[PDB]
Amino acid sequence: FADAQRSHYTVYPSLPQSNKNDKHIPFVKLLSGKESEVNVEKRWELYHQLHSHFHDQVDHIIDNIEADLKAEISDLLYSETTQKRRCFNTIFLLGSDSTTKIELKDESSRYNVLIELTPKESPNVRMMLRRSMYKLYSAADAEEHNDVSYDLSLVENFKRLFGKDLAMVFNFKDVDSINFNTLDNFIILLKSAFKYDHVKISLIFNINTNLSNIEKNLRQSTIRLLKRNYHKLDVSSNKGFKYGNQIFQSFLDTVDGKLNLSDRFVEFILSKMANNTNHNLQLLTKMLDYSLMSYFFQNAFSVFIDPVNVDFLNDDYLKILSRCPTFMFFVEGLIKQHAPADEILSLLTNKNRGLEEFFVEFLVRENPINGHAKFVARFLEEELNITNFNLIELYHNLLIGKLDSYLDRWSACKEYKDRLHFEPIDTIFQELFTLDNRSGLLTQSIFPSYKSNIEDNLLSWEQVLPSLDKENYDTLSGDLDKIMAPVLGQLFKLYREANMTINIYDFYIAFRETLPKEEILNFIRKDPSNTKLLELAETPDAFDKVALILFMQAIFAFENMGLIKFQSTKSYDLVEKCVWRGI
Amino acid sequence: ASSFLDTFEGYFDQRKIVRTNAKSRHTMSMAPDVTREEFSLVSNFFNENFQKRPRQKLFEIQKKMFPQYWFELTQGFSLLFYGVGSKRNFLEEFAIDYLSPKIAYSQLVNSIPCLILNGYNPSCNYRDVFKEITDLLVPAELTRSETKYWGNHVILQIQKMIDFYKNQPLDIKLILVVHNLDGPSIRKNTFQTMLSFLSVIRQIAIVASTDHIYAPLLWDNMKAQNYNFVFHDISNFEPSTVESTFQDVMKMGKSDTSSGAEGAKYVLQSLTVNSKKMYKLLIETQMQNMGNLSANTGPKRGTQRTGVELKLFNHLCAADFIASNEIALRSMLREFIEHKMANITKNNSGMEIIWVPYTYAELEKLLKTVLNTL
Amino acid sequence: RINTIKLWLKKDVKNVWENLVQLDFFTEKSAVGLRDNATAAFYASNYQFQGTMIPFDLRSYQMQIILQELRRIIPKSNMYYSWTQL
DNA sequence: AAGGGAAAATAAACAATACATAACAAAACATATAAAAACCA
DNA sequence: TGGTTTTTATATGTTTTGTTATGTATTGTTTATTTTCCCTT
Repeated sequence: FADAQRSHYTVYPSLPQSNKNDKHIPFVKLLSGKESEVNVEKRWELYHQLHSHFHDQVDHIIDNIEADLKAEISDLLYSETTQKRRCFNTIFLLGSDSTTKIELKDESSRYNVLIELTPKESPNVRMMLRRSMYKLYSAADAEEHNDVSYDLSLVENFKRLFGKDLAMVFNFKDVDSINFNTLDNFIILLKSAFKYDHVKISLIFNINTNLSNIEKNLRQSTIRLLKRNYHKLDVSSNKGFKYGNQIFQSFLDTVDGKLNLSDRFVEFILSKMANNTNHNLQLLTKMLDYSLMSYFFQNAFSVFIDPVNVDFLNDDYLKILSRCPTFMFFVEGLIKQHAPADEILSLLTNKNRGLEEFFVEFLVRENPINGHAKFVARFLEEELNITNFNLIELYHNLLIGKLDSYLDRWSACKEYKDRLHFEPIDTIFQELFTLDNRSGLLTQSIFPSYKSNIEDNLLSWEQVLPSLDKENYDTLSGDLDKIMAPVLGQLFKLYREANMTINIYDFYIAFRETLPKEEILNFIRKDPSNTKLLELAETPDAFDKVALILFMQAIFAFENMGLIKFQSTKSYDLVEKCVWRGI
Repeated sequence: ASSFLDTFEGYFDQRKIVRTNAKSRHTMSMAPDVTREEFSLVSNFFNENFQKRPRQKLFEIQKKMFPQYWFELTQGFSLLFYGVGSKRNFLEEFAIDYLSPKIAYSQLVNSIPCLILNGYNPSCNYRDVFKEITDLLVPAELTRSETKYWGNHVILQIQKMIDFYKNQPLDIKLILVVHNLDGPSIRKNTFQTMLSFLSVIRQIAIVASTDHIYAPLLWDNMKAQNYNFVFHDISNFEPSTVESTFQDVMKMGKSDTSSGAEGAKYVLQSLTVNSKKMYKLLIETQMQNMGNLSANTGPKRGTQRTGVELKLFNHLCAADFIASNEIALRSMLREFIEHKMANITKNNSGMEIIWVPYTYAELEKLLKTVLNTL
Repeated sequence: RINTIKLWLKKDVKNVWENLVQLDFFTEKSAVGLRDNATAAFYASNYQFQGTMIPFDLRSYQMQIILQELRRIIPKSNMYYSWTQL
């Protein structure tokens, strides 16, 4: 009984005695091992005070998106004094995630029960009622401080058993996932409680998508019941951009004066946040964190955003910052303006003091785009009463210089487009303190081309396995490794060049012609120890049997990856291909 | 053959009608008839000698990635590994040898418990996994107002566990390691819903892996939020000789993939002779009850009705001298229960039925190929 | 060929379509209305049928009263009587 | 520029497979009460 | 020992969930015939 053949076993692993060090942080020494340990632990705690200052405000923001939504739904749930008094007030929550709690009033000489129904809790109509009558009878004995049949006769006996009148509220959670035959028959069932003179029902529909999809599903006589008083409340994190603008402004407050945002990064943020419209704010936070995680892990100059560590500056730091492309443009500008060589030489590395004294000058500039974007977003808010705008693409067009070409769409900033005008200037050494994606890490870690990374490793495979030259002539198979592909990579190019339906036997022979016949049998004989394997190699049928064994574990590995269908069970001779590269 | 090879262009151009004369119908019977024991002989030689030296050097390259993954698990990211080849020996060497001692040192003694989870096993049950997690965390079990009228106690206790652990200190105290998160019994919706809500808990660190190429189709916007994976490509062209154990490779993968009886054939090969004589007696007695009750040749998978009860089974294996008493019977049964080759449950009268979860045709094939050779 | 007759819209015939369903002129396509006993009516309430889940205008229905019966009941003076025969 | 002629399309009869649901089983979830078993006293 | 409370064994009920069989609908397979434009002339 091996643990590899079990499901869900638990290892209590053995830890060594003490590894002599307080080195237990995941940051590594940069500059290929030239960075000191005190820089690594400083870059660790300067990360965590810049990471926690960002999430203390985002947790403050998220607690305001629910406290606003509890209060916005509660202004609208109460006080609509209808004079007809024989219907239910329906609240459609457009685009709402079903993760908002609803607080009802205390409001004595009245019971206010909240009854929440998920589509898993609604298989049919009697299960919607037996849970609804259990949830009100359990929540009325909780406030009370004999048994009842759980049906809608509990609603008529409610004053005759509890002394106070009722006000029950239904909160349907995933109404796009419930079937609408059951929800139609349950609203019609609740319609029978309008003869009791002491109850009022209130329905809340968390419609994630659309109201137009719901009214094509319900019957027409139910919509005429839902229309005596209904209220559409648009509930989204993406409405008016007002909560995405607060998290991105909270990010720019943390990195104000110490990190810059390249426009190649900001429009990546802007494009990936448009591909997910339901859950933006967790995905906005995920991209700003992983880029902030990426900066402090990869830059040795991450310790140079607080000024107290500038008095540390070293020689390998001086060899790596001078290849900044703005710094060469500055030396190019001193060539073209000032002829003599000595002041440029005092800038370069032959003056040991001057270059490190040159870098202490440019760390203290405010770099004022972070406050000016907050200045524009507040000024464009209260003057023009403009709500519907991204601060993210406002910050993106401000990095380029296309600010007034973005403001002309509202057609009311023509008297203010000259006072808000701002052309950004390229500060020196701003490539060393910036967030950018020119390597392609965020669209490989967070948003990978999943299947395209699978077929590229199958087809090419030279980017994956190391092609080494010295060590192979020592080992058992290095005469075979230069002439033979790995079998999943060899079979994939026979897979790729083939048609939809392929015979296994013709696909076996076409595989077998690719292999070297002499060196597979030379490799199968180069082990002298296995007598049972050398006995297979003496047979004339040795290459035809080794090729089939090696074929049909790769034709097996391509099925549970999902690349191959076995068409037409009872037959087992031909297969259909599932997956094409490039798609 | 075709002019285009890869795009939607290659999709539309390779799906042509082939004529009847153009079809070259060769049966796979025109092949070298390969014995199973020389299948294992040639495969274990190529998987242990063909490209070790590239795969060993590749594994030394991506071992330098281990502090970069550990920085991500301390920031609340679950962590999915994809690629071509077996990721199993990567995953349990990273999580046991590297990850678990170094979180424990960074929280200052004993290491973090590392519940690893073989999802290539088609018998992986989500209630047994959650039975294991509540033994490790010991959560406050669910009060009566929290059990909401036939609510699901597995899901409703995770939701109590999230609200508990949102106020606890941010310390990893469990590392659950899911091999093949898109495997056959674990790709189901109730298993993924469990592991997504369980991934919200920042005190436990998810380290998962996937083999299927349409694996991202398995998580919508809500499950990808709760997971919030960071994806890593580890292609290493490893053999997957342990994943090719629960699933017959001689049949090239048409062994139905969800039986679990082919993986039971591997378990019988290294047991005690007194533990195989018991399981043979258990199979033959249930095979009597399947041919009696069903009156049907077709494949129906064996359940509680066809099973032997436990006190009647003790009389059957005391006459054939397998078990001396009830306790020695129950001690050599439970090794089959932990591998789910036999199940014990009680009926509506109190009879404690023991039964084997396989179909009738898989039960007579298993009886002849490993058990009846003695 | 012909004062004029109003053509009701797609959104307005939906109410007319649902009344002919509940008056037993249209039935669901392969439908089992009432079951024999209490356990078969309980097994059907836990199953979630397909016609429930497909959209409204795509449900296949069938016909309680055929057109040859529908010509014989409608009087010869209706303006729709000429359309009770193909 | 014409034209051959093979790929592609159409149709129709037939066989093979998938699908929707009926019928049911079984496990999770739930309550009840007489007998054991602690347990104060 | 002696009453009282608490747990367990036995017994049945409820709701969700997963499996299988089957009649009907869909889809593939083969063969004859017609239209379309690529590749030689």
